[PDB]
Amino acid sequence: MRWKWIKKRIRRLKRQRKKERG
Amino acid sequence: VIRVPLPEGNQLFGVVEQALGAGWMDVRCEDGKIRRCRIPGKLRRRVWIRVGDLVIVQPWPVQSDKRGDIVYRYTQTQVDWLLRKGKITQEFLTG
Amino acid sequence: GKKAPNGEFAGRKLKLKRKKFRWSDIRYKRRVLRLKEKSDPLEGAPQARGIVLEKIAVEAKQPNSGMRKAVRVQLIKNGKVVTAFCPGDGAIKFIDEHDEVIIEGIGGPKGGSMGDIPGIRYKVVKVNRVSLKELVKGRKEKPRR
RNA sequence: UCUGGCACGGCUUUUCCGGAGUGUAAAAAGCUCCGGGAAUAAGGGCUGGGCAAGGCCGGUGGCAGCCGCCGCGGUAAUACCGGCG
RNA sequence: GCCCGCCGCCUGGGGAGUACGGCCGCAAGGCUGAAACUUAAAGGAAUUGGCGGGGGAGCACUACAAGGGGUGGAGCGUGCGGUUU
RNA sequence: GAGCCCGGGCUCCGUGAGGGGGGAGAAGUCGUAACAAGGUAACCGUAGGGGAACCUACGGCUCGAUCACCUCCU
RNA sequence: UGGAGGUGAUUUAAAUGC
Repeated sequence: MRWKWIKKRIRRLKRQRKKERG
Repeated sequence: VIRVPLPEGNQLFGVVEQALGAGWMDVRCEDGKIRRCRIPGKLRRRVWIRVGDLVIVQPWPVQSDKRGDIVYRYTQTQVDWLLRKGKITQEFLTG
Repeated sequence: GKKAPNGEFAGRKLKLKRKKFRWSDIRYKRRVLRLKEKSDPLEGAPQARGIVLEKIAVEAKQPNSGMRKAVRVQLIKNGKVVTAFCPGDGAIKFIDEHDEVIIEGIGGPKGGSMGDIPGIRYKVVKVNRVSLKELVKGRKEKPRR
């Protein structure tokens, strides 16, 4: 679980933060 | 003697196109429309329907052209009987 | 020391504590801001008239299936799209499209649609300023336009 | 049908009609006095558990509906609709 | 435990430790931190039972070893699956 | 000394292609992740990698594993 | 009589069910 979520949250964050940074 | 249910009122013959999940099926009907159909529970427990089965459909009283409930499923020999009485056409079943 | 300062002059700490910790009641926070009043259209009100855009029927929930009678109505000043649950058996009949339909809530404003219905926040009382429970009984009055 | 109900016999008579002043400082309010005078406006909700405070018949059949929650309707439903209680 | 003093934090679940804003950080990130919506649960301890590709003890002869015989090879008898009618 | 106007800046209301997530529907598909040591114990912070559940490294923790082996304690 | 460590560990036993 919290492994999952942390990396899902991180990937969401990055990918989206990539989309914001871009 | 063989006896086969037939569509009563505004009920329609249909062929099951796609399984959506959760007792909802897309059904191609005999008037030419695809209805999103519900399987009443009283039915789901009694039978195992599948893609490319022929059914009776009861359209809903609102959005008659888009939704219905499947109300009876036909076995393979009933489907043959409905082909031989001219109730359904072989061209309708295949699609 | 079970929490709190106790001491003559301290009280202010008390006084701010409570308030700080009050805002963990969703309900309290919400009213004191007025989120109850802003979001779930009405502008807060008891009821709202609106023009019946169309009639739609939706599915029931998890152990259940049955066609509930729901309208789509547009509140007039609110100017917001509301889908809605209609009391009574026959009813959907007595409601013509483009009659006025007064609308209320149903069963705690919290958001809670009743157990069966997914969405429906609201209730309908009226068709052309005469209600639905009056139109379930044949004698009392019967509809127009 | 003894919670109560009905016949029948007797009593009284809220509203309602008419009169006196009133009040008006003009009415109305018609009250209040007196004469006439009828047993003559009652309903709404609920009755599964919660809450019980309250249960049968007939229809219907996980439908149509009920629903504040917990649930109830999948062919003997006390929970839905109607009736009866 | 029972008292006395202060401090941090909590106020059902999920949404979400996310969005936005600000602050910090080279970067990776951190600190702070909602709402719309949705649900009659989320949860904790212990009890029982069933279960585990867990451990000990003990039996069995529908068990296995040990052992004697045999089925499965053929012909026939029989009952069946199927096919035929 | 008002309203009025003009040019620019900032903010807020009605409304928009497109885009994000939630609680769901539970008849399609992939896998077996966890819950029994779940059949490689599990979780945990951090880092990389994988379609997915997830795997691996390093450090921690037992809310940790079943005998066995060794060590202590009323 | 009941509790805590340190390390052998065992692959001969296979995904799913409204």
